[PDB]
Amino acid sequence: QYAPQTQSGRTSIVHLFEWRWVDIALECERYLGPKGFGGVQVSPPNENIVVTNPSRPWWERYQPVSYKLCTRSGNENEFRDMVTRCNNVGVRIYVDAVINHMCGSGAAAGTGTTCGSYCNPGNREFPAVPYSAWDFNDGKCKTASGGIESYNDPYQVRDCQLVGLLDLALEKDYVRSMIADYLNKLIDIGVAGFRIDASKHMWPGDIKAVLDKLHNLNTNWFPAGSRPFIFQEVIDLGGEAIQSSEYFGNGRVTEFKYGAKLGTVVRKWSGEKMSYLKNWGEGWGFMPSDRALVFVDNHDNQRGHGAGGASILTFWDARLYKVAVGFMLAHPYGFTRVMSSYRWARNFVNGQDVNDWIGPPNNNGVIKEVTINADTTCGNDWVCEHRWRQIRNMVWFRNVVDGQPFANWWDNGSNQVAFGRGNRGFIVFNNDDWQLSSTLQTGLPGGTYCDVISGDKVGNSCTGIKVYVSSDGTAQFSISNSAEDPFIAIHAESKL
Ligand SMILES: OC[C@H]1O[C@@H]2O[C@H]3[C@H](O)[C@@H](O)[C@@H](O[C@H]4[C@H](O)[C@@H](O)[C@@H](O[C@H]5[C@H](O)[C@@H](O)[C@@H](O[C@H]6[C@H](O)[C@@H](O)[C@@H](O[C@H]7[C@H](O)[C@@H](O)[C@@H](O[C@H]1[C@H](O)[C@H]2O)O[C@@H]7CO)O[C@@H]6CO)O[C@@H]5CO)O[C@@H]4CO)O[C@@H]3CO
Ligand SMILES: OC[C@H]1O[C@@H]2O[C@H]3[C@H](O)[C@@H](O)[C@@H](O[C@H]4[C@H](O)[C@@H](O)[C@@H](O[C@H]5[C@H](O)[C@@H](O)[C@@H](O[C@H]6[C@H](O)[C@@H](O)[C@@H](O[C@H]7[C@H](O)[C@@H](O)[C@@H](O[C@H]1[C@H](O)[C@H]2O)O[C@@H]7CO)O[C@@H]6CO)O[C@@H]5CO)O[C@@H]4CO)O[C@@H]3CO
Ligand SMILES: OC[C@H]1O[C@@H]2O[C@H]3[C@H](O)[C@@H](O)[C@@H](O[C@H]4[C@H](O)[C@@H](O)[C@@H](O[C@H]5[C@H](O)[C@@H](O)[C@@H](O[C@H]6[C@H](O)[C@@H](O)[C@@H](O[C@H]7[C@H](O)[C@@H](O)[C@@H](O[C@H]1[C@H](O)[C@H]2O)O[C@@H]7CO)O[C@@H]6CO)O[C@@H]5CO)O[C@@H]4CO)O[C@@H]3CO
Ligand SMILES: [Ca+2]
Ligand SMILES: [Cl-]
Repeated sequence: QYAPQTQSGRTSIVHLFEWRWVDIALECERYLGPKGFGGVQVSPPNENIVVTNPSRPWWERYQPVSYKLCTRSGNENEFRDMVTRCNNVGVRIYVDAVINHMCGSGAAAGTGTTCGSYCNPGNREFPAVPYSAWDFNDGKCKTASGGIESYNDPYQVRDCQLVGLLDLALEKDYVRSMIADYLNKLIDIGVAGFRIDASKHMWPGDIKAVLDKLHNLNTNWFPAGSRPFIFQEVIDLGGEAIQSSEYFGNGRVTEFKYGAKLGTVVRKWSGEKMSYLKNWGEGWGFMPSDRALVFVDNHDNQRGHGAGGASILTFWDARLYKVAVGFMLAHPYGFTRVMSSYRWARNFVNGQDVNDWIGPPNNNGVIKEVTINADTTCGNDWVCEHRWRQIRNMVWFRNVVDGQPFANWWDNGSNQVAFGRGNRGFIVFNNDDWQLSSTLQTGLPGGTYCDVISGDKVGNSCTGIKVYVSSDGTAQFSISNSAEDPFIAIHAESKL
């Protein structure tokens, strides 16, 4: 449940948010496999309701109507093809499992659904599963509105409707079994694990009873007896009634404190500074490393009013975002997920983006293909952060240094910091408003190394900055505060 089941030596996954299955299959072969990525988190592959007010938002995909594999990302054949092809080049697929609820209680009855299934939300009828009224928690929720009125009461949080979504009676074996049958179909197809959506809104015990029904992973790609990787979405920034430790028995948990705090530090808000990161990880009150799934932003909080609020760093804030993603990927804490986004027209009204609903790039509702430019960037308003040099090389950095201890920390008492990973990697940051120019101990063997932030090692040369390390492990690092990327990283595989 805790082991990611990636190929040996691969240490991150990427959220290819709202990508079509055919484009993910191609990306696995032409890019993710060759560049050392461990796997992909995909958008929910099961049938959802069609929302027309507003027009096809991203979040319609968190409103299930059946477990048929039929969505705007593609159909069941295309999903299978993607899983097979990705696994065949060593890139695992992790599914976003939406299991707490079905669609909105206020939605109209009919067949406005991604595969044409019928449903009647008002009467709690979902004949394509099938579910009926007694498979929901309406009788169990004690609030007058039927919704969550206080997050201080763990019963309401779990038994009542999250933003009006019909809440499944997860205590019942019939419901646990219908969900297990869906997840087991995906496992047998070749999926490696699951994100469990909205885990805060289910009882840890109910989740566990579903997980105990799951198959071992498919032996065409995994060793016999392998269990699916499980990571649960629980938002707990501390001082809440529900704690992320309640879920540790089932698998890993999203550590949302990580991006919220790192965002604040890198922006230098609330008196925070990078020198405080010396004891990052458990030292900051975070969950144990072997239970954590970490990330700078996710698909919800990149829109600026989720967990972390305005502190969250995203691709819109590109320069600081790269700094935060770089720090994350170099630091040993947690298992890392990299975000991959699309661009939308932000429209702020009272510090609130009123266009935060906008769905992926589309022609009249049909998701646009991911086009690849000659310079390796993406077209059609797909951002492709995972293709940015600074991000892809730090993904490789994490592979190269896997297993090596945190070492050789240095700071200037303010916002210049450095550290290494054993004798295989070293990274240096300048987030201060003045020049960094210092000779630091790197822990690496003497030689000339390419900086993998400003360039690449190509043949026997570097395309960006070169760092000469003395026989005693020291090197000079010079970084201006006006550098495009105010950080440098070198590792064992970037040595000439
Ligand atoms: O009246 C025009 C409208 O008619 C039809 O909408 C149906 C819809 O198909 C039904 O399912 C139902 O809608 C329910 C929702 O199911 C329920 O969730 C809730 O909706 C709230 C929304 O969730 C929330 O986003 C907000 O909606 C805003 C919306 O974001 C704006 O974009 C704007 O919506 C306009 C649409 O963009 C436009 O296409 C058209 O919509 C048609 C729709 O295509 C058709 O299927 O006009 C609307 C209105 O300008 O404004 C809305 C409203 O502020 O808030 C809503 C409401 O709380 O509740 C609704 C109502 O039951 O019923 C409608 C028919 O009323
Ligand atoms: O496909 C959905 C569902 O649709 C229909 O259910 C209707 C039904 O037509 C109506 O008669 C009425 O329900 C009746 C029952 O007919 C009657 O038996 C009794 O309910 C009791 C049951 O005898 C008892 O077993 C229990 O039902 C369990 C059931 O054993 C579980 O399997 C699970 O039910 C699921 C079914 O397995 C599944 O096939 C389908 O059911 C059809 C059904 O065939 C069809 O007639 O879905 C349901 C869940 O979606 O859980 C239930 C709940 O425990 O419940 C009681 C024992 O106290 O009396 C009711 C009168 O309400 O209305 C339903 C619509 O809800
Ligand atoms: O149609 C359903 C729903 O779909 C979409 O919800 C998205 C949303 O865009 C994401 O931001 C996220 O929602 C998070 C919240 O960020 C998080 O805070 C929490 O939700 C709590 C709210 O923070 C809190 O304010 C309160 O919500 C009230 C809410 O103020 C009321 O307006 C009412 O909700 C209605 C919405 O106004 C209406 O638009 C629609 O909901 C959409 C939503 O617009 C859309 O973005 O219908 C509901 C009808 O009730 O009531 C609730 C009180 O229940 O408390 C909630 C907790 O209930 O958690 C959510 C979940 O992640 O993700 C969802 C997609 O799931
Ligand atoms: Ca629930
Ligand atoms: Cl998440």
